[PDB]
Amino acid sequence: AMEANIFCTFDHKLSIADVGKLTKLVAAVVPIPQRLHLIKHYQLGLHQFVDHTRGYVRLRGLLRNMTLTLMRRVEGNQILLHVPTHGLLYTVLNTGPVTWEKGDALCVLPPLFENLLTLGQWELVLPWIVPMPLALEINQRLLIMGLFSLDRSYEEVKAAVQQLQTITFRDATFTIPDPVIDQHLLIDMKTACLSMSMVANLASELTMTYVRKLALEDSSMLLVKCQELLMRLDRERVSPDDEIARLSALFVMLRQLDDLIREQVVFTVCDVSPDNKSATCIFKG
Amino acid sequence: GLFSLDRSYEEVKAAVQQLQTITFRDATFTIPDPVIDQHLLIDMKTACLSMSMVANLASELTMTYVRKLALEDSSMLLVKCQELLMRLPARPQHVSPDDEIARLSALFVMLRQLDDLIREQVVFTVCDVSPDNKSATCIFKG
Amino acid sequence: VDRWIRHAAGVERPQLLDTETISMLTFGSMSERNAAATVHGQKAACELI
Amino acid sequence: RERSAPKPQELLFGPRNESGPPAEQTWYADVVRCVRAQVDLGVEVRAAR
Amino acid sequence: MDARAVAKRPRDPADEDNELVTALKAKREVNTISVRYLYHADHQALTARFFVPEGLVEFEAQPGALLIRMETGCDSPRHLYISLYLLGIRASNVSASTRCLLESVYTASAARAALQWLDLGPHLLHRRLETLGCVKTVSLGITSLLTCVMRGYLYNTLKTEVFALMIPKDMYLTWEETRGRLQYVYLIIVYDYDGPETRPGIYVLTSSIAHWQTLVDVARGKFARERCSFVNRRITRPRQIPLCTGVIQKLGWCLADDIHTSFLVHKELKLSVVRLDNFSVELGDFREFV
Amino acid sequence: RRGYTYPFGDRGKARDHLAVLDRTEFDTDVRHDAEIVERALVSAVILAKMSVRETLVTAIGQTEPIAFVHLKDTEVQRIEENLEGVR
Amino acid sequence: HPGFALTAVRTDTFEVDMLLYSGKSCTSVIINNPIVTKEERDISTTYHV
Repeated sequence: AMEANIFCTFDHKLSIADVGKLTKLVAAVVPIPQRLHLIKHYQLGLHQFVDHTRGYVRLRGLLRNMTLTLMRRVEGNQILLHVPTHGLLYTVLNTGPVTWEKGDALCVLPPLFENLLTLGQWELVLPWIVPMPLALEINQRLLIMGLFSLDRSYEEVKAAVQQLQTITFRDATFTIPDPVIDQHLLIDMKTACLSMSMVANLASELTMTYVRKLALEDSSMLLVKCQELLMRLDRERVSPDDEIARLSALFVMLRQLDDLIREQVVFTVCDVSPDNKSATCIFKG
Repeated sequence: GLFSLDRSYEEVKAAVQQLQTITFRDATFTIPDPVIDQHLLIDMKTACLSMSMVANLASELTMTYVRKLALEDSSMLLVKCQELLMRLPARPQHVSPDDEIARLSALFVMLRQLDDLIREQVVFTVCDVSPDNKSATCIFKG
Repeated sequence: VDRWIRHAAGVERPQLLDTETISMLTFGSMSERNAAATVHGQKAACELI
Repeated sequence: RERSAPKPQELLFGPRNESGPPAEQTWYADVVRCVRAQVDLGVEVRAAR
Repeated sequence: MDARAVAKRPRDPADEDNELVTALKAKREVNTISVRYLYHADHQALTARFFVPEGLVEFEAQPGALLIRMETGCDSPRHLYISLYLLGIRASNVSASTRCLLESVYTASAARAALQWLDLGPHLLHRRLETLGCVKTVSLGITSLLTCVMRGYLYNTLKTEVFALMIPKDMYLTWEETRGRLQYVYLIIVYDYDGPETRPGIYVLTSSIAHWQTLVDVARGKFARERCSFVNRRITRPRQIPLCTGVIQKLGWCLADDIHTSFLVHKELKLSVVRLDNFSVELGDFREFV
Repeated sequence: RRGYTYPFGDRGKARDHLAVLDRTEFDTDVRHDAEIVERALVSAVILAKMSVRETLVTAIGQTEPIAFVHLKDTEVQRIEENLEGVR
Repeated sequence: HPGFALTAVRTDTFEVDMLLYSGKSCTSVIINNPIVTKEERDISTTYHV
């Protein structure tokens, strides 16, 4: 009896070298846009989304929605993909740039940097599998690096940017690409930075009005401390429709950041080979 | 809940009238009995605390990004964005990537605290639909 | 004095992090590298009394 | 009170850490009340920070 | 596909003969190895094997110990595997007498190294810890081997005995008078921001609440003083950028009637514990709250 | 304190010069001031040159000359005039 | 000559072949049939005998 699997057919002629290349990846995580029984090879990987005017954060948002699946068997005329289920253990390949340890929690990221299966115009772009603290560090460093975009003229800013790019994890050192290209920032990262700054600016002025009203009632002596902190901050430096608009804008700009703000674990590892390229881990979704 | 504080009673009624109605995905819904009480009060307190901490933590770079961007960019998004703000060459007065990293790290925790009170736990994730919208197949979680 | 003595004896000055110090104190480390070539066996190191 | 900070060796090996003074002290006090003249001499009290 | 194929109920995993028996029957060849029954073939729990030095294995000889992975900040061991009991030393929640007892128990170089590494760095405690699960085996030696489950019940080879989860009594926490029938158990680390340095509190909470927001509201009610301390440090001590007042991690579920009080014996010393008889592990990640 | 936070490309030699700077103090021997000052000044100039990442001397048996970094020329000559007046 | 002498000690390791004698039925061994324990992973399963 078989297990349930998803069939993928390549709409391109394959040489023996190509299929020999595919069977090397017999445990890699392949993202798929929809849970569908039969698919064409164009749907594999991230190549379908690649764009010139968009960058990392939009790819992160799209990867949030895609379905993760593991390549299970390679044959002529077709590929077998297995979609994992919550609570079971599976074998995955360490295609990322960093070695793993037992007990690590892994999360999936768009690739930052050998090429695989260059067909006529399509490439098998697999994502990065990375331990969670490294992903948090990468997200924060990239967001800050985009925040310095307007100040790039000065040498001090350039030195800070170069320091931000170079990141070291266990036994591995690598540099992440600068989200500024041709002295300009892509629209998605621009929206992210603008949202962060807008949330900060709006909160700064909105907070005091409600804090001073609510702290008088406070039975937990904490809101008075918040008021005092705001007063110190201020000393270091309206129609109801406008107030409603500002509150709604604060909350809508808050929602824009949830892709950057939080991330979810997909695998937790408990086995590693000396061959460490592969590991066995349980799936969480 | 937040607007109800210190606002006049009649304009509170008007705001509740305009806010309670929602248009989503080409349909109109209205919230029944939007009472303000202790249950909303605790959420208001946590929101105020989180906003205070966000305002305290945010670096000067974060605050000044929007102001600096408007000097050389121009878009509908930006002009609609800057209408909400209070109306007021150079180099950054202080550059310190380590401080920026730590500050952003704490600010993420505070933003999560603020986000949680409007977030609702996902119970189902759907990938199918009956073309009459009456039924769908979903994955259960939570 | 430390610099002069270390130069005379032919020894490099140690540098270690506190975490590395703790690990070395507890578990030990193989801090001495192998020679370029060995025609004889292991170093039967002599300890002086 | 004035001994130097322990090195990693003594923390890892050998005896326990030398205990400091207890946090709660014993004091004696004289209490003088004015509204009806009354002075209580030599009362024992416990003081903590 | 046909009607009889659809009607056919699925094969019983227990009435089909396994692969090795299939091959031996196919060739009709005998083998010395007993093959008819495969052990652990029907264990639904997921387990892993961990190596740990002799000094660290104490109170984890008995099954049911919670196993944590700690970061050393070094490349030579990189990670160490420690129990909740060892964290009992550092926690302010534990009483003086119990602290003295289980400090006298862990008088080994490896345990002291773990404590020095824990206190050495500038990070908060929870950033240095990763939870693995509960242990149920021991093979003693200069290097000991522990097998730990990370999803499932605790039981031996034939399921002839189910193991409990042991929590030291000072770390046990309840917030309801009458227990709900189903109980979820959480791990809490809470930081007190006094003058010199942060003193962490460590708890294991048993609660009927599964919703995150309600649980965090109850926790914020119970830990008001630490939140006040967090804000006070934020005011008095700028350029110190603290994060979090506490973290909450979910690990497991058990029935209220399974909860009992008991003691543990090691080198004729008695430690008192709370005992979750039919505990099954289900790990989450650390979620932080303010 | 300001040199600690600068994003230097090579933190090692920067930390060495920071150490020699922060160790400096005067021992109230009226004759010892000049050499202490010279040591502090050469370390500080090395740090400033690295920050602007202008080239710096490396020949053995030789040390970085003491001079102002990127200072306005007129202010430089005014400072020289003041120092001559002191002399 | 400095005013002191020193005695050196070193240990050498030789590789040798051992010879063993034991009497008839000097000990009895008690065994059972080998047992198979199954450990399952997605790509491959391992059986412990």
